[PDB]
Amino acid sequence: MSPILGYWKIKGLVQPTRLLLEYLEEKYEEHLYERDEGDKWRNKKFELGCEFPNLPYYIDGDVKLTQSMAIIRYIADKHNMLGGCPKERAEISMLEGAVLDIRYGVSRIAYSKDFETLKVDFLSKLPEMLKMFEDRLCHKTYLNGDHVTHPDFMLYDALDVVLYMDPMCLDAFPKLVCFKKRIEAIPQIDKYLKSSKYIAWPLQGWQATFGGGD
Amino acid sequence: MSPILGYWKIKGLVQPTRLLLEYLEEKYEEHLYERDEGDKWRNKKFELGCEFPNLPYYIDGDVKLTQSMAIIRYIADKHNMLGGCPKERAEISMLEGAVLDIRYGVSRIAYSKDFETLKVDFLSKLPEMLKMFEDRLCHKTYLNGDHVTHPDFMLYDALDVVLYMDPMCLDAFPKLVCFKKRIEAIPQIDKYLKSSKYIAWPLQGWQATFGGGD
Ligand SMILES: N[C@@H](CCC(=O)N[C@@H](CS)C(=O)NCC(=O)O)C(=O)O
Ligand SMILES: N[C@@H](CCC(=O)N[C@@H](CS)C(=O)NCC(=O)O)C(=O)O
Repeated sequence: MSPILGYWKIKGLVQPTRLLLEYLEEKYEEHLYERDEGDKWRNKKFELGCEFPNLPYYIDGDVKLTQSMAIIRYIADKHNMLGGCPKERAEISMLEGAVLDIRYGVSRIAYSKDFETLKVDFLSKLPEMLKMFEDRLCHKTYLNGDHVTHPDFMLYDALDVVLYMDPMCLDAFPKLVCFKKRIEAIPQIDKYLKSSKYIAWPLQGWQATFGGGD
Repeated sequence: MSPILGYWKIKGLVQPTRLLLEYLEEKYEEHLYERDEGDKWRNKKFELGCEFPNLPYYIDGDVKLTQSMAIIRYIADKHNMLGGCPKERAEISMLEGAVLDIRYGVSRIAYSKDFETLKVDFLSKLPEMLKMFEDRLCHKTYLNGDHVTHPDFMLYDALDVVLYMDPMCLDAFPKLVCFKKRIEAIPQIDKYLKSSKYIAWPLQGWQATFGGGD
């Protein structure tokens, strides 16, 4: 009938996936759990019949998946995006992980009581990671060349998130600033960001010291 | 000539990969950085010509990879282990991530000043995660059935590590205890664990409050 994507009504681990979906113009319904609906989730966690109960979850009627990275890869795999040979598939997983180093580096410290200080540490390292992507892009339109791949959306999500921790972390990385704008210009993405379905905030769980609240 | 696998002379993010290598009986040399050799690494970090300088790194002469998960997947991809169709490839990435929830859950708290207290929290949740694997195994010899897949080694590494945090976390999970023993009985793995190449300790960086030291 139509695949279902379940997660908290926040950006978190699933935002890049939503972006990929719209880009592919894939049909999908959403199970959005509000901050006061942990009971509704705890009442459904073991009912869906998922192998490893967790959020997010993607039910395809053909499958019952639960790891965010397995879900994003599965979707792209359906559209033959992921590789073509070991070497290319590896290149794409390398991009994946390097963005995760940034995205996860934020999730780690966010939520913590010492966030305000840990922030200093993470931000002092951010430039070295950003640089790797800035160079990559110096001779490629997208992360993997002329064509889009799911890591492009992962990187976009990461960029969106760090700009909130520090509005200036991109000054010094013009290629990254263009890339952020180029992704937003994709007809499908432009349409999505201006739509009712776009979850602009929060970045993390509503409880996080960073990216939380409303 | 022969692929090179570079990393700190510890288990860390690369142990499951070493296990996979031996299992496949793949030829490979190692660049092992000792705790007093950060200079040697900082002097090589930008020389290898890797796209995203980091540890671990896998140089195939055919490729220059750096994300631990991209490296383990690449190796198995060379041996046609990873899938056969989207659905199977997804199932295998789901297993990946679920083990990482355990392995990374340890790395997160290890290294911290509050480790001793965070330990209580992580251990109180460990059972729920362990249970998912115990059930999976109730009707399958390995994680993906009758045949081995790289997540099997990831899970073995995870098991090895938690048994140090709490020697009793496996009491109550007999299938998991057998699985741990079954992996150790693979001719290739048995041979490796008894060899000079096996890095038994440390689990994390020598600095970690947990898994560190000598
Ligand atoms: N490694 C998993 C982690 C998932 C996860 O931690 N999800 C959180 C939200 S970001 C959820 O609250 N877990 C629900 C649960 O464990 O019941 C993934 O990549 O999906
Ligand atoms: N997400 C990366 C992280 C790698 C990483 O953090 N490696 C640590 C050791 S566990 C190393 O010290 N990094 C070396 C560096 O950043 O120069 C991966 O999966 O490989």
